[PDB]
Parts: sequence; structure tokens; C-alpha cells
Amino acid sequence: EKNVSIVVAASVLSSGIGINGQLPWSISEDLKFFSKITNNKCDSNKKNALIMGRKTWDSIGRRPLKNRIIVVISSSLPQDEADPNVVVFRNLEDSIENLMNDDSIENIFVCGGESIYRDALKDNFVDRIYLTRVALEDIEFDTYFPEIPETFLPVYMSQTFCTKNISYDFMIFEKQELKSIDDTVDLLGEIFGIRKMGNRHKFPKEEIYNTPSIRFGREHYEFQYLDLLSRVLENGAYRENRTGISTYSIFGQMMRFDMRESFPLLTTKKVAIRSIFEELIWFIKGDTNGNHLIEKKVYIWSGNGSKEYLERIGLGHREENDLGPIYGFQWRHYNGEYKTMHDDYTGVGVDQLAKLIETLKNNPKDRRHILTAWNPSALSQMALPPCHVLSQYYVTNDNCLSCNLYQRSCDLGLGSPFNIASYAILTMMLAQVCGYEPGELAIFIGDAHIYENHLTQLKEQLSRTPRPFPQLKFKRKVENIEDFKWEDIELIGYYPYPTIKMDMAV
Amino acid sequence: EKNVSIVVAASVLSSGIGINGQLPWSISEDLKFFSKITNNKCDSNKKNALIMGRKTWDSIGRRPLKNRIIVVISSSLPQDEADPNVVVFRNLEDSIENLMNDDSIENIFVCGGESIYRDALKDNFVDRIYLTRVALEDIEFDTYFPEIPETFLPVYMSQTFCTKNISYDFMIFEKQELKSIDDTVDLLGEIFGIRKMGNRHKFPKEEIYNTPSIRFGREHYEFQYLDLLSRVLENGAYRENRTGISTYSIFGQMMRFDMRESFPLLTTKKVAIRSIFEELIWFIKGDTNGNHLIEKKVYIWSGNGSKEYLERIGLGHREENDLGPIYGFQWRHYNGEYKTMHDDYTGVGVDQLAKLIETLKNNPKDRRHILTAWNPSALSQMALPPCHVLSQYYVTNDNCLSCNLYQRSCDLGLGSPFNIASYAILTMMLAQVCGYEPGELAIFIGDAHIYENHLTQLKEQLSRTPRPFPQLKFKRKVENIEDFKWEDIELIGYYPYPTIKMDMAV
Ligand SMILES: NC(=O)C1=CN([C@@H]2O[C@H](COP(=O)(O)OP(=O)(O)OC[C@H]3O[C@@H](n4cnc5c(N)ncnc54)[C@H](OP(=O)(O)O)[C@@H]3O)[C@@H](O)[C@H]2O)C=CC1
Ligand SMILES: NC(=O)C1=CN([C@@H]2O[C@H](COP(=O)(O)OP(=O)(O)OC[C@H]3O[C@@H](n4cnc5c(N)ncnc54)[C@H](OP(=O)(O)O)[C@@H]3O)[C@@H](O)[C@H]2O)C=CC1
Ligand SMILES: CN(Cc1cnc2nc(N)nc(N)c2n1)c1ccc(C(=O)N[C@@H](CCC(=O)O)C(=O)O)cc1
Ligand SMILES: CN(Cc1cnc2nc(N)nc(N)c2n1)c1ccc(C(=O)N[C@@H](CCC(=O)O)C(=O)O)cc1
Ligand SMILES: Nc1nc2[nH]cc(Cc3ccc(C(=O)NCc4ccccc4C(=O)O)cc3)c2c(=O)[nH]1
Ligand SMILES: Nc1nc2[nH]cc(Cc3ccc(C(=O)NCc4ccccc4C(=O)O)cc3)c2c(=O)[nH]1
Ligand SMILES: O=c1[nH]c(=O)n([C@H]2C[C@H](O)[C@@H](COP(=O)(O)O)O2)cc1F
Ligand SMILES: O=c1[nH]c(=O)n([C@H]2C[C@H](O)[C@@H](COP(=O)(O)O)O2)cc1F
Repeated sequence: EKNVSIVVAASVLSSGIGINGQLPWSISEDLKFFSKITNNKCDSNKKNALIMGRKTWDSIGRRPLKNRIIVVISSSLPQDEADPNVVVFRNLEDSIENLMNDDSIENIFVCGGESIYRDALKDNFVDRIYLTRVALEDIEFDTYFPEIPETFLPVYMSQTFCTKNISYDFMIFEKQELKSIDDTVDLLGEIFGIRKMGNRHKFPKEEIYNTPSIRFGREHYEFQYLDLLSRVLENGAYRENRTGISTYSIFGQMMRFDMRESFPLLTTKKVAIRSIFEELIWFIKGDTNGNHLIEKKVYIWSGNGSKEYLERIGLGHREENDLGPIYGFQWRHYNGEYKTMHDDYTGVGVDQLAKLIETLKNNPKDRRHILTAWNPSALSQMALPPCHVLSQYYVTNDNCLSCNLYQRSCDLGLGSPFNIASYAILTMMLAQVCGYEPGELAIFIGDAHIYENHLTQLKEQLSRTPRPFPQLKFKRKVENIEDFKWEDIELIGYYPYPTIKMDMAV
Repeated sequence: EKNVSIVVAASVLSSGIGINGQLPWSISEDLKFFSKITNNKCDSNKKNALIMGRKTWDSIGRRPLKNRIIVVISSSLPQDEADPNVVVFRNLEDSIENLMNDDSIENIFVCGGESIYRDALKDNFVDRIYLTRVALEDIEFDTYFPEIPETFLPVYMSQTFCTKNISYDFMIFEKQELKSIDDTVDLLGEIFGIRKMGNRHKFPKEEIYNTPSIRFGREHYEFQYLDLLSRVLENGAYRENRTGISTYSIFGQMMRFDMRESFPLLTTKKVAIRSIFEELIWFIKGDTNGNHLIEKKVYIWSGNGSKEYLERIGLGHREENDLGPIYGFQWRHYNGEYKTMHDDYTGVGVDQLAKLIETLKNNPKDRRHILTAWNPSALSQMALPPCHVLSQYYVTNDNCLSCNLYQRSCDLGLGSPFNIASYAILTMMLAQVCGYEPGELAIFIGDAHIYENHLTQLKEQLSRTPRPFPQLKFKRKVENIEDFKWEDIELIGYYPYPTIKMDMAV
């Protein structure tokens, strides 16, 4: 009685694994994974058995795999004994004889095709599933991996990797069949109430924890966003704010995201990537004219830039969509005397973005690559104070550009998915203009909150198991950072869950 | 063969447990801990046995403890059978008969005095130790808890709690005698090099991990600082900077500290608390005259305010210790045109500190309680750009004041212990002036680094197991935040390890 594991690489949506007797992709690192996972043994005097169907045995050229015993399931192949590393059985059930005897076999791996996968699960022989989810769907398949039965639960989901602009994951499914420290902490939590800080940071209940079966393997960095939602639903204090919509709030949180092998665009909800870009280039160009976003069919700043909103906050003399000195005016003209959105500001103020770019390539190990938007002198003139307040950038020794952002207030339903993708794109733009590669993205949050009208929507999003992050590549190398256009951005392999509508609080 | 655990409350340094037949303190929550830990059982048809010496049996008034069987070790007490909850044995060894039979006893607790503790460890009967470290040392003891033998290792250390301005810890010592996920992550780490983000955030090796036996119980929030040192020693990239002393650096880190039940002043090194306060009030008063710190025997700003340093960075015409517009000038006179440190700036600039205090008590749930020091217009005039760059404040529903700080550059050997305590004091000052209680402190760090001349010292500090945090209380309620004096601060129960000398890089 030893372990039996399925190893498979299937597409993210339809679970396709083959086409015309071969794989529908060529991912070198996935083969190395297959090699290392099937050679993984504990006894040096034992080998692992790899069960596969005849057509898969043809796919690998009918040649043995080093340090392993291949078991071919076939009704016609001669039960040859010349090759000791290849053995043939007439059916899958009889081939599980590696359990009954043959103590020289330690582990068993089911590597075969659709036929072998389908009746290995139907016969209930499989204990574990090693799934490699590949983000390729608009191609043709003729061989599929069967649907994983409900008796299996995911226990691990790796970060998103990239090969030839193809995103892929690594997951482990398992079939469902110290205490003195946990008790001591519980007892101290009964004595001290909220005086024990752990009781103010309670672990999220299972009913609000995304994919709860993955306990020790939440490597996918979309969990950095989904677990923050769970922590707010668990510990968020009901609080009123300047809008009529109250929130559940906590203070002091952070999220990490990789940008080397993926792009942190959420997959549990379809995110409007075009509106994010058009706002970011709007900041970079130094623009505060709210109409230029509306002319490009981007209405995210309509609520905070209406005549009724501006008159209520004390800016009745301001034009309709004149947002005042905000992001992109403190970026390019810091401390510049603001007039209107129509005046010419070329020359006035401190151009932080230009000095940032010049410093990134002239003194990379400098510890002052800082871009700020919090200007106490201009706060009164703003339609809304900056939420992403200050950001720092860092050049690694292997010529990668990382980014840190402090966010004073974070709408986790709407602003946060935008902020994650926006500062990811900005770091990639700065990386290309400065001749670096994208690094990491960290977001430090002050008031992380959830508006009460987003509760049903965000709980729906928590019911969706994440998919691998997409890729984002630029089609051309610009000379100045302002020259980026939406046509220059290619979003490769993005298969999100359906969009979720959420109303913004004005 | 069941479990035998010691429950004891001893002082932090000398391990004193008694004086004149009673406890040298009165901590109510510690008694509740003793009650809940000794009543903790798994079988409802079984009781726990509490072994204690005769003098301890006298200390509790010779009355039984509810739901438990008290076992008194005495050579003279009559082996009475009238009370079924109290039984007498002639020696400690015979009383361990609860192991041989008496299946109605589930767990055994050694609660007695020094005599019972000493030969319960000498006789090698004890499996676990529940230690309550109390921060009281300048009093008199006549009964001590013996030194814990090397066969025990700590596995848990709680946060610091407070009762009547007395700090105390809860520790667990234990006597020394899924795999598929760990392997899958290891194999993916062999395939991808630094492409897998986990490989850029490697867990610290045991040789650089403070108190390595505490794996799942690192609750004491001084580990938030000690584990950051370990992560830098593990993943820090060797990098050159504006000083001749290179550092080992990582980007994007954070630390949490409680301020409700303790004051986050490090115990693994004696920290100059007076210099921290005198610098903070120097900031609050709006002062940039470096001589006012030297006149009070505080020399932390001497290096960045010398004639040779100022002439080297391009401020040769600046006076000796004229640091320019820095912390406390952007606090009290933001965007104010700076001349020298002798001129009068009352009225010029934006007084952030006043607007912060006014906003904290007039609009507590406001999400804009922000204090910044990053002024791109004044960076060139500064003797050194701000390291603690921006801080945000937050009022909880139970009227506590929390603080978040973003630090662009963090000298983990010198500045970081100062930054942790300084912004803790500032948050407490703002809390008293605004009528709140201290909350939590979170520090988000950009360039966390260790100077190479601090390696021997910081490794020495990592060899010291932390002690409970002290308390910091104000002696009087001031009317204005500027009126705080060093005499107004009371540091209660601070017993640190000896100070460690580390030279500052200019
Ligand atoms: N992405 C991935 O991880 C993998 C993809 N693939 C791909 O899938 C395709 C191959 O899969 P598939 O088309 O299903 O072919 P199979 O690999 O499943 O092989 C089928 C053969 O196995 C034998 N067989 C199957 N079931 C039985 C049975 N119940 N009793 C006796 N013999 C049986 C038969 O051999 P016979 O006719 O001789 O009797 C049958 O023709 C290829 O494109 C391959 O590249 C394959 C493996 C992994
Ligand atoms: N902080 C804490 O957690 C605790 C503190 N304490 C404090 O410690 C003090 C008391 O401890 P302590 O002074 O050591 O006295 P003890 O509680 O250890 O009691 C000693 C008595 O136990 C009996 N005894 C001890 N050893 C033996 C033996 N080898 N064979 C037979 N009988 C033995 C003797 O009783 P007899 O003379 O009758 O034969 C002896 O006088 C008090 O101040 C108490 O408050 C006590 C418990 C816990
Ligand atoms: C056609 N086929 C089936 C195949 C392909 N990809 C998969 N990918 C996964 N994740 N799981 C599978 N079961 C799987 N099976 C193949 C193809 C090549 C090798 C192979 O050459 N393996 C070498 C590895 C070669 C190298 O290291 O790159 C080994 O040592 O195991 C195995 C199976
Ligand atoms: C003198 N003495 C010994 C004593 C005192 N403090 C300790 N503190 C610790 N952490 N550990 C000990 N073994 C310990 N022992 C005492 C004193 C009172 C009670 C006691 O009354 N316990 C009640 C608790 C009372 C309450 O809940 O406040 C119980 O039900 O267990 C026990 C032991
Ligand atoms: N309270 C508050 N005030 C704020 N001011 C400015 C912002 C930024 C912002 C403002 C509005 C949005 C927004 O509605 N997107 C719509 C959308 C959501 C999900 C999926 C797709 C789409 C889509 O684009 O179709 C996003 C971001 C902001 C905020 O988020 N909250
Ligand atoms: N590189 C670099 N440049 C910087 N400029 C300004 C600072 C702030 C600072 C500057 C200097 C110190 C400092 O030496 N304390 C000495 C000390 C350390 C431990 C215990 C006691 C004592 C004590 O004798 O009182 C601390 C803090 C700073 C820095 O920390 N690093
Ligand atoms: O980029 C943004 N991200 C974001 O989360 N918000 C949300 C946070 C909060 O819900 C609101 C600001 O409200 P307040 O100014 O009161 O903190 O804007 C706004 C942005 F522009
Ligand atoms: O409060 C402070 N905290 C701190 O960490 N430094 C250190 C960080 C860095 O090692 C050094 C120089 O800053 P820079 O990165 O601009 O060279 O000052 C200085 C302070 F004043």
C-alpha cells in the first residue's frame, strides 16, 4: 500500500492536454517538473513506476525514462521482457500489481492519456493530483483531462510562471479520506479580550476564506488580495465616513506581488485594464482635465468631478471636470501654483517623474527614488486628496525595478484592483525607459475598508478559485515615458471570472 | 504514562517566586492563567492533579481548588482521607504514582515551591514548563525558581501584557527527546532560480534566527524586529551607497508593535531612551538647530551636521550644526522658505502637527490624518533627506490611536530601534492631547539594510532571547504637545541586555 499520484498538464478552462498525438504547447520547465516529481523517491534501492497508455508511450518515442520503470497499458503490445525498464500490462487494474508485491517500487505515478486518467479516477486508485494549469484556450484539443471529482481538494497553488509569454501554475490535489501552543494562546485570549493584539487580528473564518482547503500552500499572489478581503470581513469595524455608505475598516495591511513572471491582474473578476492604463498615462502626462478621460470613454473620475460634488465640497467656482492639482500635477509640477486645467504649466513646479527617471539610471543604488503626491499646501484645492500617497522605487543588483506604495485609503472592491494593476504598469514603464526588468510590487495600506454595498459582491468573488496571472508585454520601446499608447500594450493569456458590478461611493 | 508540566511565575532576571510565604506581586490575570491551564483536560470523567509543597499549601489557605485534586508533599501532615480533593504523600517520588495507576487523573501539574521545583527537575519528571516572566527585580525574594536545565527549549513566547504598570510574559518550555507540499516547493525552487519569488525571500537559516526553537509561537513583537534582522542576513544584497560603508539590503518589509499593553522598546539591547525623547520633542518644537541636542548631551545628529560633512554635500556656507529644513520644519512650517536656524518662522509654512491634532479630535473617523516630511522643493537644502518620510494615524471605535509609518531607508542597527520607540512616544503624546489611548504601531520599510561594520554586533544581539517589553507612562497631563519634558516620562520595568556599540555611517 503505497502512494499513487496523477501527473498532468491541462489548459486552464477546458482542461485540454493533447492534440494530434502531441502536446498543444512546449513548456520546458514543465517537463523538468515532471522529471523531478517522478524521480522523487526516499529509498535509493527502489524505483518509481510511471503508468501510461500506449499512445502516450508512442508520444515519447517508445524510449525508457532514466532511473524509472515505465508501465505501458496496451491490449496489443507484446509483453516484452528484454527491456527491464519497460513492462506491459493488459489493463490498468492489473498493473496496480506494484501495490500487491514488487517491493522494489516505492511510488506510482499515473502519467497516461485521457483513457488512463479517466478510469484511474473512476476506479478510485488516485491519492494525489499534480496539475499544471496552462493559460492557453483559444487553440484546438482532441484529448482532455477529466473533471476532478469532488473527493479531491486543492492543497497547494504556486505562483504564476512564464515561458514564451505563456502563464502557468502548479497545483496539488489530495483526496479526503503543537496542541499545547494552540491551547495556551486560546486560554490567553479568553483571559485578555481585545487587550491581546491577536484578538484584534483574528484569523478569517472558513466561510469567508477563499479556497479554504489550501492552508499551507497559498503561494499564488492573488491570495495576497483575497486574504485581505477575508481579514476585513473578519475584523473590520463598522465605521461611518464622508459618504453615506459606511464601511468595515482595519488599519495597517500589506500585499506583495511578483512582476517578473506574471502581471498582477486579478483573475477572480474581469478587471477593466484599458481604463486603468488611460488613467495612468493621464497621470504621467501631467493632466488634471477630467474631460480627457471622459472623451476616451473612461468615467471613473465622473463622480468626484461633477458640478454637484464640487459645489458641495467648496469648489463651486471650479469648472465641471476640473479636478485641480492632483495626481500628475504633483508628479510633474510639484508646488506649482495652480490656476485652471486649461493653463500652460510647462516649466513651473518640481518635475518629480523626470527627476525620478534620471536618478534611476544615473544612481540606481540611491535610496531616495521617491514620488510623492501629498502636498499640504494644495490639499484644499483638490477635488479629492491623494489615496496612493507616496511611492518608492528600488533597483536590484540583477537590474530589476521594484516598487513600494503607501495607500492611505483603499476601496478594496474598486480602487484596490485598479491600484494593483496601475502601479504594476507604471513600474514596467519606468523599467523599460530606464533599461531594467520588472521586479516586485508591494502595497502598504492604511485604512483598508469594504463598503457595505459591496458585501454580496465581494463574497461572491471569494467563492472563485484563482487562475494564473496573465502576461503584459509592450509592443515597442518608447523613447519618452509619455509616448505610451493603449495599442502598445499586449495582454497575453487573461482568462478571468465574469465581471462583478460594484457602485462607487461619491 | 501521562504528561507532567510545571506552572510557575518567576521574575525576569533572578527568577524570584516568593517572599515571606507569599507572592511578591498581585497579578490577577496570572491567576486566571493558572486556573485555566490546570483545569485544561480532555476527559470530562477525569481530573488533573496539582502537586505542591506544604508551605504552598499553607499559602492558599489549605483549601481545595475546584474541579482539581491537590497533592501535598509533606513529611508531617496527617495522610487525611476526609477530604477527597486533598491527598498527602511523604515525598515527590511516591506521588508520581498517578502515572502507574489512577486512570481518573489525566494530567499532572507541579505547582509547588522552590523545593518541589528543584527536585522535580533533578528527578527528571517534568515534560513541560509554563513560565510567567514578571518584570519586577528591584525588590526582595527569599524563594527562587531553579535555572531551567539545558534539556528544555522554549517553544512559545507571548506578547507583553500589563497589570498595574507591571509587564509580564507567558512562555512554554518543552523537553527535547504536509511533506508533499514542502517537496513540491523545493523542486520548483530547483527548476526556477531567482525567477521563483520565494527564492528571493528565503527563510532565515537557524544560525541567524533568534531563539530558533520558537517556531510557531513568535508572539512577542520584538521578534518583528529580530526576524527582520535575520531576513536581511539571509537575503540582503551587498550594495554600495553614498557612504564608504556598504550594506546588505532588501526592499519592502514591515513590523507590527502593540502599544496597548506595553511599550516597544527593545530588550535585546539597552536603547538610549532619553536621546529618543529629546530628538522627538526637538522635532515637535519645530527645531532644526543641532546645537540644542548637543547642549542636552545628544550627539546623534553631530555627524550629518559637521563643517566637513556640510561642505562635502554642497552646503559649505551653512553654519556648523544648521541642518536646514528637516523633520519638525516640515512638521510645523511646511513649504516655508528656510533661511537659517536662528530666524523666526512663527506664522510661515503649513503647521501639519496642529492640523493633525485638531483633525484627530474633531473628525476621528477621517481617513486623512497624515503627517509628511518629504518636500521635493526643500530636499536640496536638507543636511539629510527624511528617512521616516510619511506617517498616518487612525482612531479606533474603542478610542485608541494607531500609527502607520513609511520609512524609505532603515539603518537596522541604529535608526530602526530609535524609529520604533520614537513614533511610539509620538503616538502616545498625540493620544493624550486628543483624549485617546495608545493603539498599534506599524512600520513599512523600503530599503531595510545592515551596515557591514554592524555584522558582529547584530549577530551578538541575535543570540539574546528577548525579555518582556517595558511600560512607559506620563506623569502629568499636558495642555500642549510641546510642553512635554523628560521628567514627565516614567519608564517602568525595563531590564535590557547590555548595550551594544555601533558606529554611524556619515
Ligand atoms: N498534457 C499531458 O500531461 C499529457 C498529454 N498526453 C497527450 O494525450 C494524448 C494521448 O492520450 P490518449 O489519446 O487518450 O491515448 P492514451 O495515452 O490514453 O493511450 C491509449 C491506449 O492505452 C490502451 N488502453 C487504454 N485503456 C485501456 C483499457 N481499459 N484496457 C486495455 N488497454 C487500454 C490502449 O492501447 P491499445 O490500443 O494498444 O490496446 C489505448 O489505445 C497525446 O496527445 C498525448 O500527447 C499524454 C500524456 C500526458
Ligand atoms: N510564583 C509562583 O508561581 C509560586 C510561588 N510560591 C511561593 O514560594 C514560597 C513557598 O515555597 P517554599 O519556600 O519552597 O516551600 P514549599 O512550597 O516548597 O514547601 C516545602 C515543604 O514541602 C515539604 N517537602 C519539601 N521537600 C520534601 C521532601 N524531599 N520530602 C518530604 N517533604 C518535602 C516539606 O514539608 P514538611 O516540612 O511538612 O515536611 C517542606 O517544608 C511561597 O512564598 C510561595 O508563595 C509557591 C508556589 C508557586
Ligand atoms: C509526452 N509526454 C507526456 C507528458 C508531457 N508533459 C507532462 N506534463 C505534466 N505536468 N504532467 C505530465 N504527466 C506530462 N506528461 C512526455 C514527454 C517527455 C517526457 C520527458 O522527456 N521527461 C524527461 C524530462 C526531460 C527534461 O528534463 O526536460 C524525464 O527525465 O522525465 C516525459 C513525458
Ligand atoms: C499561592 N499560589 C501558588 C501560585 C501562585 N501563582 C502562580 N502563578 C503561576 N503563573 N504559576 C503558578 N504555579 C502559581 N502558583 C496560588 C494562589 C492562588 C491560586 C488560586 O486561587 N487559583 C484559582 C484561580 C482564581 C481566579 O481565577 O482568579 C483556581 O481556581 O485555580 C492558586 C495558587
Ligand atoms: N470611494 C472612491 N473614490 C474614488 N475616487 C477615485 C477612485 C478610483 C476609481 C473610481 C471608480 C472605479 C470604478 O467604478 N470602476 C468600475 C469597474 C469596477 C470593477 C470592474 C470593472 C470596472 C469598469 O471600469 O468597467 C475604480 C477606481 C475611487 C474609488 O475607487 N473609490
Ligand atoms: N546612517 C545614518 N545616518 C543617520 N542620520 C541621522 C540618523 C539618526 C540617528 C543617528 C545616530 C544614532 C546613534 O548613533 N545613536 C547612538 C546609540 C545607539 C544605540 C544605543 C545608544 C546610543 C546612544 O549613544 O545614545 C541614532 C539615530 C542616522 C542613522 O541612524 N544612520
Ligand atoms: O486610487 C484610489 N484608490 C482608492 O482606494 N480610492 C478610494 C479609497 C476611499 O474609499 C476613497 C477616498 O475616501 P477618503 O478621501 O475619505 O479616504 O477613495 C480612491 C482612489 F482614487
Ligand atoms: O531616522 C532615521 N532612520 C534611519 O534608518 N536612518 C538611516 C538610514 C540610512 O542607512 C541612512 C542614510 O539615509 P540615505 O538612504 O538617504 O543614505 O540613515 C537615518 C535616520 F535619521
